[PDB]
Amino acid sequence: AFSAPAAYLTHQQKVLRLYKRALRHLESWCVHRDKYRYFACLMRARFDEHKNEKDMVKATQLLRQAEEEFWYGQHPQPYIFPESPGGTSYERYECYKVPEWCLDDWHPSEKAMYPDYFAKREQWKRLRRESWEREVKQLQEETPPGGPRTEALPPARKEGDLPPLWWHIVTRPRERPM
Amino acid sequence: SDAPPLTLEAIKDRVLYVLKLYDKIDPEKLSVNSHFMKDLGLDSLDQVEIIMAMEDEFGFEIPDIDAEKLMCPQEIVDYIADKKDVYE
Amino acid sequence: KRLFIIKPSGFYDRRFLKLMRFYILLTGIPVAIGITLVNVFIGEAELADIPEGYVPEHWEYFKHPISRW
Amino acid sequence: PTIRLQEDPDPEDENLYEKNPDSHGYDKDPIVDLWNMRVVFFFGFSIVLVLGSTFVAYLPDYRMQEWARREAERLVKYREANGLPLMESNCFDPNKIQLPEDED
Amino acid sequence: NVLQIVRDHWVHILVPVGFVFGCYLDRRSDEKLTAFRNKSLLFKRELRPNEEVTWK
Amino acid sequence: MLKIIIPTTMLLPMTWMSKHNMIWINATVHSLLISLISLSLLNQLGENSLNFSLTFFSDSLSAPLLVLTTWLLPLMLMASQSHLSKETTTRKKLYITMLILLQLFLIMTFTATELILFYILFEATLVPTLIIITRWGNQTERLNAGLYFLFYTLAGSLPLLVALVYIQNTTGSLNFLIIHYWSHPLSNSWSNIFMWLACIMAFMVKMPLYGLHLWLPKAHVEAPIAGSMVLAAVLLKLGGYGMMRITTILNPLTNYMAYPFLMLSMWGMIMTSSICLRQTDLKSLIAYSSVSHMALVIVAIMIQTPWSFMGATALMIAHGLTSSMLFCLANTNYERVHSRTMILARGLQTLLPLMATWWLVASLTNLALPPSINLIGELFIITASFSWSNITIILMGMNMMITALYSLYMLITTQRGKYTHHINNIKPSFTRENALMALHILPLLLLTLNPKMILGPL
Ligand SMILES: CCCCCCCCCCCCCCCCCC(=O)OC[C@H](COP(=O)([O-])OCC(O)COP(=O)([O-])OC[C@@H](COC(=O)CCCCCCCCCCCCCCCCC)OC(=O)CCCCCCCCCCCCCCCCC)OC(=O)CCCCCCCCCCCCCCCCC
Ligand SMILES: CCCCCCCCCCCCCCCCC[C@@H](O)O[C@H](CO[C@H](O)CCCCCCCCCCCCCCC)COP(=O)(O)OCC[N+](C)(C)C
Ligand SMILES: CCCCCCCCCCCCCCCCC[C@@H](O)O[C@H](CO[C@H](O)CCCCCCCCCCCCCCC)COP(=O)(O)OCC[N+](C)(C)C
Ligand SMILES: CCCCCCCCCCCC(=O)SCCNC(=O)CCNC(=O)[C@H](O)C(C)(C)COP(=O)(O)O
Repeated sequence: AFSAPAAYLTHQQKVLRLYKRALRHLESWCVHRDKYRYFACLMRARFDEHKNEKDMVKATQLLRQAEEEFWYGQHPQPYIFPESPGGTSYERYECYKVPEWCLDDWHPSEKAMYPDYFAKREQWKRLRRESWEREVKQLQEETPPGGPRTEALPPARKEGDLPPLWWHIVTRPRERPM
Repeated sequence: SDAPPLTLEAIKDRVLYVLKLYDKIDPEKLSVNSHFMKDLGLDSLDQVEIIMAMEDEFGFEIPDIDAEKLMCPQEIVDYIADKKDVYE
Repeated sequence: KRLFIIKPSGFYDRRFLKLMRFYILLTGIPVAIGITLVNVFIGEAELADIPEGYVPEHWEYFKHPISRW
Repeated sequence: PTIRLQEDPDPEDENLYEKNPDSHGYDKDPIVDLWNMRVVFFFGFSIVLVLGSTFVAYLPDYRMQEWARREAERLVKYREANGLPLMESNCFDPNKIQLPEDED
Repeated sequence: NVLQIVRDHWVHILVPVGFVFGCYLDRRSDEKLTAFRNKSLLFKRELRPNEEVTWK
Repeated sequence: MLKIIIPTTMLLPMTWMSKHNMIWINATVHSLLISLISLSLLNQLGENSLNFSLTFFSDSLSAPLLVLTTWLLPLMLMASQSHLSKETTTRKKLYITMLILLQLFLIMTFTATELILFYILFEATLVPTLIIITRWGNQTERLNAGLYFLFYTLAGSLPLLVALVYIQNTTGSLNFLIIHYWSHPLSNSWSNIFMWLACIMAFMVKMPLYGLHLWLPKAHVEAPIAGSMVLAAVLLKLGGYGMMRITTILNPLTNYMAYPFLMLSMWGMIMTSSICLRQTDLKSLIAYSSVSHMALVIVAIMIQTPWSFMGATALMIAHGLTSSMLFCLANTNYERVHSRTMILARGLQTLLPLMATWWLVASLTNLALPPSINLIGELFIITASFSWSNITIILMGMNMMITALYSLYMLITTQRGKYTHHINNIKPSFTRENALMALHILPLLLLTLNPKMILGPL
């Protein structure tokens, strides 16, 4: 969610992702801890049995067969962490998330409460206004002529710079806003 | 009320606690900056198992693209703190 | 610790609701009081036979005082 | 000129809350705005809504529902007293009707 | 000082005056349809010792 | 009933003599007063109509329509003054003049005693609507919309005119009372069939009937907000009122001339409800909703029973209020984001809670939640159709399932989910908009409290 994706996944990445998926589904099948540990050690042995195959074609064939076996033997109802995309609390608190710009529309009577908070907010807004043009200039310099090729962004490099395009990442609402 | 307000020290303590219960890592030789591959001499499968153990410890999932990059306990602690809005 | 909770401005909706309640009540409390006072102290008419030779007014063919008025 | 015509640029939209934080959304003039709000609320809710509902609720019975109920009560009482059928299938007296002479 | 007030708010009598004029014209229209006043078989009635017409 | 007509004609110079910054206040105040005066027409009899003069009369069918018209004028004024702020004083006065002239024409149309006077006023309503659409609409399509609005109407109404004058040469009168008392049956000949079609098609295209409805999405989408309000709430009901008036001379031909129109109405009600499920423009969805409800009204008028007539009257009133409210609700979002695409602005319940409550109530009345008068009209029509044929409950039933779906779909798309991140110009709701929503919705429930006022002469 945080890292910029690459153009493709490598063979090692696919093997590791299959290993994690297989272990998770095996834990879903093996509810008890000791049984899961036993069969997970067996699965790890089965995985590292073919770790030293120098023929890449045979390696991809083995990966293909393993993925077919996984799809046949997957748990139809695997365990999902409650806040994971399939969980029971996945987007539960999205209705409580309010963007910060709404605070600009508060009536002055509402802003009369919380004076110090709004003074700090004004300081942050001043910082963003002072940093924007330098961020844009740094992005203009660091970008190759044929446009960017990845979604990775550079850090700040100068004396008192800020990493470009930082406002909406830094001022995230919260994970439990209200 | 609900769960206490998790702090950075608690996160680091639990991460180190999980790591010292791993039989492939020497407890004394382990520090918060030790690299899994260079310092500790583990391979990628061990790193996947470590990430899964962290997920079980803290009750949430770390996506594969983010989990591949974590290489020392400090990165794990920082990722967990950033995810859970921990600042103290 | 106590944290600031970001919400949209609730001032204007509350103001509108208060204004609507005020005006509705401003005209509807006197109406309710008047209806109650009329009902208590000027009841409904009682049905009766038309006396011989009498031609009632049209509003005399209804029983509630407000309807008659 | 690489242009097609001389035109004004499309202007940004004005926020009524900027010059009047409590603006009611009726007019840019605060006093005219406030009085527009007041007249709308007084003549829409106070006068038409509540008083009109009260006027309609107490409208006199020109539909003659109660009159019809009382007439039906008298008719039922009389017919049940004398043993006549409550209602007749004919609403017009046949002695006032002249059927055609021949049906063949 | 009522000069400015009148010249600013004299447009507020047009609609009430129109309402009154419409009522008057409706009464005038009713005045032209009295050909069967107190003459229908259902409502024909003997006049009271004082009243002149049954309705206006 | 000049006590209602003359005050509107007085609204005209009152608007044209007002100070530049008092036009809206004066127009709104005196429009509300005229509505209060027109409230007295609801005192109706059980036997005949209120015959004011040789020219005007009031029935139990036209009085709620007049009340709705006079009540809709101030709401239109309130909804229009936001997007007309930059306009010049003369053009604002001209816009208000168009609205006033439309109200006057509608008021005289609903109370005319003769059919040719009714025809003249019912065509005269065309000019202000067309001017409003083509002069104050926002996009370039408005011009095309205007053309679609005009000719679709006139191609229906020009035959009717001919039929009308023909009838006056045969019976000697077009007075509605004389026409009703001296009614004679229509024989089964080709001439009578074409007379029936000439008498029916204009009202059919006004409803509109499915297949003749293409003008409506264009005209109701391209119009300004007041134009859409008056098009959906009142101008569609001209067809139903005219059909219920004209059917008194078409028996017993209707007994079999209604079949193609009944089939079109039922199947096209299903079709337009289905169309509402895949719509990217929020205004077009509301327009197709209007088409489905009017198909129900057409079925009710065509089967010609007392229960169907009561249901048709109730449904017309309820739909007018509900569709006007829905158009205003969509216009608030459009004025905020300047786009009619439904999925552009989402999660608006988080930003505007009271407006979300208004949305919920409007969508609840659209799906005819009991005991709303929407549901009363729909249920009366469904019961009458069941008496007409037991199989209709299938199609009607399907409609009831689809309506709710798309209705809730609309709500779920606009109010729920997460807000769009890049839209940062969503200001809090103004008092004017909340008051507009309340003045739409409160009369609906108040009418539920006393439903016999909108059930018609039957
Ligand atoms: C909040 C705003 C926010 C926005 C919201 C939107 C608002 C929109 C509003 C729009 C405008 C609306 C206007 C509509 C106009 C309609 C008015 C109307 O027609 O009135 C009708 C009706 C009056 O009818 P009526 O024709 O005038 O009466 C005919 C008779 O002549 C009369 O009979 P009577 O001779 O016996 O006299 C009775 C008299 C006196 O009766 C009594 O005194 C007896 C009562 C019992 C007392 C007995 C014991 C108590 C005393 C004992 C102790 C003291 C004595 C001993 C002392 C020592 C102590 C030991 O009382 C009355 O006169 C009736 C009350 C008057 C109410 C009028 C309503 C006007 C409202 C208009 C304003 C609208 C806005 C609302 C604002 C209003 C202010 C809040 O008023 C009622 O509502 C009555 C309802 C109460 C009946 C009981 C309820 C039965 C429940 C059954 C259902 C069960 C299901 C559960 C649901 C329950 C939920 C309720
Ligand atoms: C914001 C907070 C909301 C919740 C809080 C609310 C607090 C409580 C208030 C809610 C009250 C609950 C309503 C319960 C009903 C009680 C009133 C009821 O009994 O009165 C009805 C009366 O209601 C009225 O008749 C209906 C109102 C008329 C509607 C006209 C609306 C005004 C015109 C506005 C413009 C028109 C646009 C629509 C065009 C068609 C009954 O009529 P009826 O059974 O006979 O009475 C018999 C005795 N009489 C005849 C002597 C009087
Ligand atoms: C897109 C939607 C537009 C709006 C929809 C409008 C619907 C209009 C449809 C008209 C309904 C019926 C019209 C006439 C009634 C019967 C028609 C005919 O088919 O029935 C038979 C008629 O018999 C034959 O069919 C002769 C008619 C055949 C010629 C008509 C051309 C129809 C072909 C389809 C053309 C499409 C027309 C619509 C264009 C848009 C009945 O036999 P018969 O008892 O003897 O005739 C009754 C009349 N009598 C008693 C005087 C003799
Ligand atoms: C729920 C039940 C369904 C599950 C069934 C699953 C069945 C599959 C079991 C067998 C699958 C295999 O072994 S597939 C065998 C695949 N073998 C190879 O690719 C050889 C080349 N080696 C490498 O790529 C790396 O060493 C790598 C291995 C990635 C380690 O990564 P690191 O060292 O850099 O961390």
